[PDB]
Amino acid sequence: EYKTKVSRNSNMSKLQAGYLFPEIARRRSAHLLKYPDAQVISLGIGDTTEPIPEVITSAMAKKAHELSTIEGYSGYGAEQGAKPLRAAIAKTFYGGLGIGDDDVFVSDGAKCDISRLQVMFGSNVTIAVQDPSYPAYVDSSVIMGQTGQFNTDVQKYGNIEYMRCTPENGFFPDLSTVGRTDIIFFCSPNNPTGAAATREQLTQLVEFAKKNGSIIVYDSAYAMYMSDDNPRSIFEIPGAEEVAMETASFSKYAGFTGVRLGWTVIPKKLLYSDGFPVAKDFNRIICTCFNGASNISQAGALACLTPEGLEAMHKVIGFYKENTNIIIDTFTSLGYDVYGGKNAPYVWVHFPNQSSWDVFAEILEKTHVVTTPGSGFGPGGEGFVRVSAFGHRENILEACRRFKQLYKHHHH
Amino acid sequence: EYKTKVSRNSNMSKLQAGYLFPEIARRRSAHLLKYPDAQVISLGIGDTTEPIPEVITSAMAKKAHELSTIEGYSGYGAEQGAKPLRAAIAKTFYGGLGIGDDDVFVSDGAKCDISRLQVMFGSNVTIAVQDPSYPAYVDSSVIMGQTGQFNTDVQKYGNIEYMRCTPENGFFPDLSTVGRTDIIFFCSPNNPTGAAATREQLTQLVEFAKKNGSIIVYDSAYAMYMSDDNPRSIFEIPGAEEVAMETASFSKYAGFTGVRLGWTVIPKKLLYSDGFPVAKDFNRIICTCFNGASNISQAGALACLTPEGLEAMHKVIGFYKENTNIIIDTFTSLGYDVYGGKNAPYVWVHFPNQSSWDVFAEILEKTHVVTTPGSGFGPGGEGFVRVSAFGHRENILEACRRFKQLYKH
Repeated sequence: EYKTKVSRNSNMSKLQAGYLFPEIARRRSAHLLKYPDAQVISLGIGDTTEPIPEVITSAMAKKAHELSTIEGYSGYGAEQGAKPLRAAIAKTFYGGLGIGDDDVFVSDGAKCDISRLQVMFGSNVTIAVQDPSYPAYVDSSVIMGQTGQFNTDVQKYGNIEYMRCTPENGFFPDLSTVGRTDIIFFCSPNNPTGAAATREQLTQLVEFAKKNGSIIVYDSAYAMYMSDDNPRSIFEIPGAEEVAMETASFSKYAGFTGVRLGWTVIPKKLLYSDGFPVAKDFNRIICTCFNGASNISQAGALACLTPEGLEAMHKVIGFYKENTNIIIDTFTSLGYDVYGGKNAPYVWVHFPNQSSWDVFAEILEKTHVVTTPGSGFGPGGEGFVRVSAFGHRENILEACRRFKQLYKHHHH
Repeated sequence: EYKTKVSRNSNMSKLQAGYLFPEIARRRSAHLLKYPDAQVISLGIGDTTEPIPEVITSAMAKKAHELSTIEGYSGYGAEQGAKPLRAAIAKTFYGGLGIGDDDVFVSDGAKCDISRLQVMFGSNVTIAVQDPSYPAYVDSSVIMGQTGQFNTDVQKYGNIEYMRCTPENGFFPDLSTVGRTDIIFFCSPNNPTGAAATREQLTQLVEFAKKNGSIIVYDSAYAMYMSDDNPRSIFEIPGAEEVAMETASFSKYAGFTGVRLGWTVIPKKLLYSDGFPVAKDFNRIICTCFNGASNISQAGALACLTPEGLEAMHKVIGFYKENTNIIIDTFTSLGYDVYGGKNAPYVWVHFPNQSSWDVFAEILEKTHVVTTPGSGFGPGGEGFVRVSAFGHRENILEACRRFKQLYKH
């Protein structure tokens, strides 16, 4: 067969076999061949299941129709995002935090902006991540050339600082043990652990980054599930404006898909070592990778940031939080150590003395419930399984009675 | 003031000041400060002006409504695009060309598709581009670290193969003069010249890529404007399946902004030097950045690929082609060499012995019309201006009468 003489990107080659998302899809389909009649319940991926509130879809449909009229029509979009959306985001979520409308960069998605940020930072930065955390940070880092090879003895890529977050340290790293890196990806409430950093912890984090001359990329995607009295934004910490940016996903904030839209806030005081403002480079990257967020999505996002939209968001969030309580009580009554769930829509269940892939396989085999193995979120996730609260109420209740059948004889 | 210790990405430092889009933006804003009441007509950046046809927006609104119902509610897209959309694209645009549904990767957009491909290829490939061409190819290469610094004597980044396309060669390069690269970005119809490569020309391009062991990235964004009888897809050339992929933006194909949707076709027989299939790395990539193109955009796109949707598209395209002819006739009647306009919704006008930024500036100052300076499309663009045909008919007519009045005597 013919082959080009183009070398495969050696950073693609670095990636380990059996990435979380394609692996779960494999096992789930293998499972359905095995049990063609199984009623499978998915509590894997943070994948939301309830209809978009009508207030938002009406706004989107209205914008849709308007795009077929003259005066109601508009061509492309402002590349940083429509000014009214950037304004509404700055005021609704960052009012009093010293954030201007022009510090907010709107994108078509949040996972999209991890990527754009990684292209911007480039191949020669080093990164720290929570261990465990969402696998996209690590993966984007490998792909950009920021890492060494995977080491299968420690299950880590070389040159990434994995900051261990455990029950014994209250799921916040011991910073006195963390090596300096250029970038610190920090997600609060964290996926998968559900842990939300306290004000005192985020103060330590900002002080650490200041001393090390690092940039924190703070992912507040799940901040709307906060129940404990903890900061929702890194910019609530004085000094964060010299060392941090913040990224969030509308879909995760609103508790529903359909508004395909994220943002990144980069403050004026965040500077590279030569004094150049980081925001100017991000803006420059948006002028090559982008044209604008979709105007129908923008119309929905704008509808969200109103009394009626905030009320619909709160209600949806409240529904998933009651789903989480059902799951917590199920595992707690079964005798397990259950973490998270308070400030996020998933629970992080400790299964000590089994590999998380084995637990995942056993739960799927025996109950037809899909969960997510902890080791999918890095080596610090080994020992745990994440269970998502995203599903119809009936499905959550049915999954929990199946857990109860499965695990009844495990504990006393 | 405090600064972090993080070194700026030297690939960002490489980029020249005054990138096309930011620059026009600065100049347009400054013009409105100077003249708040100016009736500005924009014939700059390819951005469409007419209402999206009702057949498409109705489908989008219907999908929006359904997402509020239990029975209609879906959310996360298939990461490579929903199968029904992939199948409709493959059949509608690639039927008979040996392209399967699984060869089509649907994304939210085409400008970022260039970006995603370039992350996939990585920092160690070399590229060739048409000169002039749409500046995102070069820009994406610089950003990914594929290049040297910008050289001001030649107005080029180091290590990019700029393939000279001129009136004198019909805007197709002399491939015997083109150095070998890993990647060849090739746009037909070309933005900004409007030139559509012939079957014989694309045959030469495939043979060249085959002997060089290169990958062609063929950008067919404007192929629905083709009037001459030229291939619309690189895959019409036998053997392209071994050396080429194709990329396109739904907005450019359909002739209307609103369906924020693109695709890339990567055939099974396109392999890296170690035998690994390029499509597999693309797939792995879109499963780290992306999640899917919106359910609503996919519904609009699905609606375009029907008899009624194709009819609406054809109508909108025909409108813009008439806009183009008005512009061509205007500049021709004024005695300028005018290129393009036949196979694409813009015209490429030669302004000899003058800088394209100065011509742009003069036209904007005197007529309040925004054009695009040719030098924004690389050094081969110097001495030309592109004028877009996207606008209401009355705006095109008004712009042309300003041009005629300015340039008559």
